[PDB]
Amino acid sequence: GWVPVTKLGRLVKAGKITTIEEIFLHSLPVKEFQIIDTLLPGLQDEVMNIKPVQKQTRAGQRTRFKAVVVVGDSNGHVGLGIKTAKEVAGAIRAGIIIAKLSVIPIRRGYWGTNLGQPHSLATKTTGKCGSVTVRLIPAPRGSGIVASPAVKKLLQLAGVEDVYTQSNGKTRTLENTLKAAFVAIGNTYGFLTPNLWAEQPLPVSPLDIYSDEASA
Amino acid sequence: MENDKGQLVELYVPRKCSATNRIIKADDHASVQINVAKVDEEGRAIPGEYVTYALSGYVRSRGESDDSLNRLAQNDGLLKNVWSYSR
Amino acid sequence: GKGKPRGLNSARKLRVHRRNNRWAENNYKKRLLGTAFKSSPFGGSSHAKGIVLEKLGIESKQPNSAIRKCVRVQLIKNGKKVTAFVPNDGCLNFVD
Amino acid sequence: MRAKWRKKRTRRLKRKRRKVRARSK
Amino acid sequence: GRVRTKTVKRASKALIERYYPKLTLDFQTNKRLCDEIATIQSKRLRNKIAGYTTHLMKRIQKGPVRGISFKLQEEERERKDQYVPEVSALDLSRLNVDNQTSDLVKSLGLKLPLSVINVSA
Amino acid sequence: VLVQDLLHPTAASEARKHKLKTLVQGPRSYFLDVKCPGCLNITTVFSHAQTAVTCESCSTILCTPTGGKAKLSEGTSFRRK
Amino acid sequence: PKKRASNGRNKKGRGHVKPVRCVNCSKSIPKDKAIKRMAIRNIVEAAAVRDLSEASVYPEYALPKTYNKLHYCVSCAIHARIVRVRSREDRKNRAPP
Amino acid sequence: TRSSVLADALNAINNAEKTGKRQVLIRPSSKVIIKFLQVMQKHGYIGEFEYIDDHRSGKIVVQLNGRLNKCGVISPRFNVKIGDIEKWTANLLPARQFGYVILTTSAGIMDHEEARRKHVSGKILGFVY
Amino acid sequence: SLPATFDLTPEDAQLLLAANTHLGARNVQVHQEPYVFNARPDGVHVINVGKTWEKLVLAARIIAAIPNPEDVVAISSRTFGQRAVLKFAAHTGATPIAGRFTPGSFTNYITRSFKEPRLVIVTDPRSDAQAIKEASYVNIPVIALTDLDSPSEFVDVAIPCNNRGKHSIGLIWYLLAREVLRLRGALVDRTQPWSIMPDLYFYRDP
RNA sequence: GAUUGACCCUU
RNA sequence: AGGGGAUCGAAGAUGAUCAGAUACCGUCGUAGUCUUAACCAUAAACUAUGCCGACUAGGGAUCGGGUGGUGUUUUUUUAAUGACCCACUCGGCACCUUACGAGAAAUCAAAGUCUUUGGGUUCUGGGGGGAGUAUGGUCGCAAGGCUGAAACUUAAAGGAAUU
Repeated sequence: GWVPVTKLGRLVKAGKITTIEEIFLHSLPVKEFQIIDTLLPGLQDEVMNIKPVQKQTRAGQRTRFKAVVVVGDSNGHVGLGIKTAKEVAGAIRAGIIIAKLSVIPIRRGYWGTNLGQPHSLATKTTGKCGSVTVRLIPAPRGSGIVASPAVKKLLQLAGVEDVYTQSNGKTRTLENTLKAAFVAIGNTYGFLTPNLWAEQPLPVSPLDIYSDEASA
Repeated sequence: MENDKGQLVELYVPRKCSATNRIIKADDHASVQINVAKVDEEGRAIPGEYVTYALSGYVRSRGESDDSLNRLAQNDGLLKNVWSYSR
Repeated sequence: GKGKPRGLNSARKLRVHRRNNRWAENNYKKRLLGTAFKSSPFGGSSHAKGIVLEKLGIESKQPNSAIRKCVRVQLIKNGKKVTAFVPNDGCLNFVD
Repeated sequence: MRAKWRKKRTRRLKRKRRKVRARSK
Repeated sequence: GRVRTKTVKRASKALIERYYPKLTLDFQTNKRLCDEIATIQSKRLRNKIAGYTTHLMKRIQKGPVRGISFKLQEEERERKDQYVPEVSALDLSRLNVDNQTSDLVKSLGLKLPLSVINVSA
Repeated sequence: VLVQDLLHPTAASEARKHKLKTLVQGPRSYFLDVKCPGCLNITTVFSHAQTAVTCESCSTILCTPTGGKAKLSEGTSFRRK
Repeated sequence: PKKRASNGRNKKGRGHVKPVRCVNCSKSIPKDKAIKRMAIRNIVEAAAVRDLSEASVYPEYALPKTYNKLHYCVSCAIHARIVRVRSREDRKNRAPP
Repeated sequence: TRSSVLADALNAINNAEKTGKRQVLIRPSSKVIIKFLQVMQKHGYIGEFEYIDDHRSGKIVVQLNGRLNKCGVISPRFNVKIGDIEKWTANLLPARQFGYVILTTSAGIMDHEEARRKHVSGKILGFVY
Repeated sequence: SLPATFDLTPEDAQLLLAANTHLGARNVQVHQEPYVFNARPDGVHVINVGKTWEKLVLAARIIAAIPNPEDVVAISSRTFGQRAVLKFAAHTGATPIAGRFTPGSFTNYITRSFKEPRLVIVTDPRSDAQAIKEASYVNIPVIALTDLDSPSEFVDVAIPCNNRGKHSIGLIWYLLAREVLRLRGALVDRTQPWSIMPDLYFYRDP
């Protein structure tokens, strides 16, 4: 049915790894979307836009379609995929594959008082792609996702409920805007904080502990 | 980080580089986990017990991974006279 | 130092520089020179009445070839002549 | 038109204007 | 127009790798065995395959041929590369070292035979 | 490098560095007590003289100024101080 | 866009360089920008060497050679193929062949 | 010329931090520098630091860790009131739970949260987080 | 913590000095290499054999720790190290890649030569810059036989040795194989030396 | 290194 | 203005190719090119990159100095005042391979340390044209230089060469 070709893919198929947080912790390179769709079946994928790209040839223009899609489950995990293909349906499917492949976790935090569940981001963050720079700012509870529709949908699929955004540059370049916002939400788990200052024991990698269940 | 009623949230507390103490990304695919086995008065590796280091892709691409590993090994005792603090 | 002065007593320099560089804005310059009240045809007003005068041999822009009329109008408060466009189909009945 | 020649033509126009205004005044 | 197509070249190489001893340097016997040792849809294609096969046998008969390796060749090369002569190249052949090498070993704290040689300039 | 002791650097590297680029900058010059053959006439002269330094006894100049160090006279005995 | 980091010449720390006349068209070009080459050739074209040796009065004659420097403007050098248009990556090859 | 000694110190610390180095050399070791480093020390942002005494102005060797994200200086030293402290903190701090806007007040140099606890204000110096 | 029996023995120092491992690069000297010691006149630098041995044993400890013996992968492309790494792979698991390392072997999962190792031992970083660059994509630790002027970027542990001497490369690989077997315990003769000759990993032109 | 000047219609 | 005035040569004379050629090409050739006093004050006056200060992979080299290494030559190979060769500081003109980083990119050890936005300071720009125009000043013998608009028109004009 699947027959994976990766140590990590084979382990996920065997059920050795139960959650994607282990993959995110040990920074393993994911090359199979089946890994992501087995680790997160709550994930929702919808295309952000289709645009036609033409390449000149001595006989007319060769037209393909670039699909920008966003994959993400209601809380914590989101990826962004872009693919150019000859047919729209093929571009959409391949973009879904890439967006599942590029899934990253989101550091949700509190704007203050830490009363309920995390709603906003932990820190002000920023991403850049092309000239588009997208800056995410924590917002108080009940503020909503103050963003343009493209980045607002990405944040909704990430799982944040209330956050300010501010973009600089040619924001009309939807692909660059989405890539910048994706970088912005990716940097959240990279920003170091005093609650993250504590030193952790560095566990064995899942592949290292579970190498004994290989073919031979 | 946690909320008011304890209840640790934001699961997957990440790892930090053992040389520069910076967070290792989820997709920082240039970062590695060195495992060094210990010997116990027998000259042989006890399975299931190694000293582990998380080396960040930043220092690996900078080229300071050899110096960093020498320093860590000598600080944890499994190296003797390779790394000198006073350059 | 990013160009601009940053000293705690450089407020006069900052104000004067801003005053000088406001003039590069199209609307600020018009507002502060009163070009509406001196050389705008309507004298800075939303609407203007006029008396339609005659026909002139003008030609429309791309793409067409239409030479029938476009109303030359003499204003009452200014006395200036402006060309106005009758904005709907069947322009003939109203330009007597 | 090459900008050097446009500038030379504008110089010629300027000095002709100067001559005409000098004659008038 | 003598350049062979990739199919002919690869089929000849595949034949050589797994039937090196079964076939010889003669074209006629090469084809008369190839017709039954490989299934081909053309007599002319069989002729081309066998001709290139003969050419590669002529190539191996004087020196090794790259890209092709068979059982006998692999056996002979493993024997050659595991061969070793009894007289070692790191034994006492007289050790020319400098003052810096000498006090390197001294600072490390060992004693071994060596010769004292001045530092060249 | 990534980790090093700037507080206690090696004397080799410190001597290799410029006189003003050390932890505490100090003069790389020095003094010397010079004695001409014959009369001892012990006088202390700076290494970088910038002056045709001689005692008031007789024409026995001990150094010739140069760009840096002072080249002492041919017959002269110097003692580092 | 800046085609070359040297601006097509060799001038860093000068401001001005006295010009040179091209050998083909006598076009004035800065000396640092020229395509100056050295022509060192036998006087006897290396073909009449036998004839000159047999018709020489003096034996073991040195047979001198002529020395000159040809300064080419960029246009004339490209036209006469002293240099040629190269690919962008290998325009940076300072090394002659 | 050398205008802001504190800015040069903070910039050197930032560059060493980003490069990954575990230590940094700082010249010429002002008292404002010492106080800023003491604030970072108290909040755990640097570690240890030494004052090398050359007789001219002093140098500082600061042992860094991986914790400092960005130490900066606000020039000019803007006059900051109790009303303006929240303004500055929401302008140049990653969140409201960590990071300190540092300001020289009548009761010496401190961070914004201790300034509020002492109900004092003053002139803004810089920030750490 | 070493038990003080692993240190440089006189016989091993004799082997290394015969192989001329201590001879490094010329006056060109990368600052990331403090393995040098008392640069000798004529411009040839002296590699500190004590720390080359210490880094050899540290690398052997890493290869002993990593549990599956076949995921260890030994890269060589230089004409001298190919037979050294072939015999290294004939001695321990350590699946080799000699000659050409095809691009997209650590990545590009559909490749025939696709491996997904957990440690790569590179003969020379400058010659095998492809393998190290790929390892940087898939989190593969890098041991490398590094001379004093080799590109120490993206290298986890570097063994200071001569990359120009065939004797040097062969003996370094011999020590690495012998010791990895020693720590693994296959070679029970902890005190007795190894029967396989140090000149076995020596390239022959004809 | 000659004379090869020009060519009214839409994304 | 006065000297000078070889060469080359805006103008011009003139032969040619040309449909035309008061252009390219050929030969002459005033002004000029050279100086002395006095003006002029512009250039793709460019590194199209303001100045000062600090800090950040590494190097083959080079110029002015040049801590040092009982390392070479004529003289005495057996004191000595050369110059070169190698560690190597310092200050310059520059160069050499991913990116720590930056950028729209070309590319840049600065064009980095800029949404994690503040070292000090000067100047300049705010879509394209009209237009460096008009006008008023001001300097100039003049040519012109500096300052310097509006009316009006316009949906692009531009920056990196991706196929």
